[PDB]
Amino acid sequence: DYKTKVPSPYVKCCGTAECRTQDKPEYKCAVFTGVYPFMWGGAYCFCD
Amino acid sequence: NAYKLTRPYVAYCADCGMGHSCHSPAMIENVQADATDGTLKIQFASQIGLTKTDTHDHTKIRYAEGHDIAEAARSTLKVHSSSECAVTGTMGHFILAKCPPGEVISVSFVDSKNEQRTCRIAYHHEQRLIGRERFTVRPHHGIELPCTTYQLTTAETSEEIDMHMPPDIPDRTILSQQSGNVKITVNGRTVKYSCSCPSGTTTTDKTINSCTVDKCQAYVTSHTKWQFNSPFVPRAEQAERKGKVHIPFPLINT
Amino acid sequence: TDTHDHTKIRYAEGHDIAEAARSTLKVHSSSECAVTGTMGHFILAKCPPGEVISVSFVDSKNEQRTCRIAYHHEQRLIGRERFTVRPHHGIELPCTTYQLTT
Amino acid sequence: GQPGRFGDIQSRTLDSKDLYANTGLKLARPAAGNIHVPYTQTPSGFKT
Repeated sequence: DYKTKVPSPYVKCCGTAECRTQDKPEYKCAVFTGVYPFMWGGAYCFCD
Repeated sequence: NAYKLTRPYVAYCADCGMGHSCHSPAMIENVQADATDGTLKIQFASQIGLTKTDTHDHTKIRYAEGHDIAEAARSTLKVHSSSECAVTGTMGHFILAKCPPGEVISVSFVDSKNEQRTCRIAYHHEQRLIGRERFTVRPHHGIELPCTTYQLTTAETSEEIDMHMPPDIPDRTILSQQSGNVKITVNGRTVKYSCSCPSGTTTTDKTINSCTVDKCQAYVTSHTKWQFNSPFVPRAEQAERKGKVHIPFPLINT
Repeated sequence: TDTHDHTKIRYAEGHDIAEAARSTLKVHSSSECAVTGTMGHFILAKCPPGEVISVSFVDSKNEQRTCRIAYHHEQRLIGRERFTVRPHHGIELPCTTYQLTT
Repeated sequence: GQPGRFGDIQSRTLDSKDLYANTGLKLARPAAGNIHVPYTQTPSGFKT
């Protein structure tokens, strides 16, 4: 039997991205534009 | 013995008990049940067992609220699957139970000022039918067979979980106007913030002039203790830093 | 007789008026099920399936008052599936629910 | 091993370092105004 892992996604705001590849079986990275989260205390950051 | 570096924390949940989307200090994930006697080890976001800051105890649990640390009593810890089901000995981040079949598993207790904290997720199981029959409780004569079950010890045989350092938290109870100029009202912890209308100002209540509350943004850091590597909170600076601590309750054959 | 309150209920006995505490108000359908905010002559609940619904509390001198009637329901299956508790991603649909106003 | 049936995760002698895994991971768009990580997968092949 197997098990998955989803280690803690990354946000940085008003600055875009780039993820890097690495050796491990079935690694898939993605990149999504136009996200505006809203965490517990208030709105997270404002570079909307 | 190594829990003097972590904290309870809060996160998102599926439901609240009413049919909405609260935030609550008790949510569940990873209810794995790979034993054969039919008991399940569910993983729990708050901490039990340990009292306030550091000594060992068997009565007070430790949970979180806002920015600080609270406590409550272990004797009102309840779970439900479709009827009641009892708990059989616990410590750490984990509880483990013996429950009749159904479709949900819910874990709750009583917080400080006499309110309730619920969470309900979805899970499905049955009795696994060891032997060639279907019973519920063990009778008082017959054959013995091989089965596999959980220990109730503390020392561990090298399997662990990840650990990480917490990210920044914003707040808007700090902010206020002064009929005009802007003032950050600190209550005694280090705050570095921003407005564009911003530097490290530890333990100093300052006031910077000439703006509205539409343009200034605050953040509080928590650089002392650690926190779980969970997928419901944001991460860190983009480098890959972590740590480790162990998980109790190994397996044996009986 | 007359003031507003969130703690004491009002019941009757013989010819006079008594009181008891709201924190021992229980209902049962086939397991326990919680109450979600009440006033007036009415209570309203979220309960798993079964065949009876029972409402009880504790009166003055530490006794119990029960009643059991017959009623039948299920989960009504909005969508195309059968769950019990709402998960943490997916589509939103139209539904209809109760207010908690006055 | 096509996904779902027997032989979905392989390995030779049981220590470590080599796998084979094709379960069809895809990444989805997160919700409007939350923080989570969505996730989609054909369910496991051993415990079916």
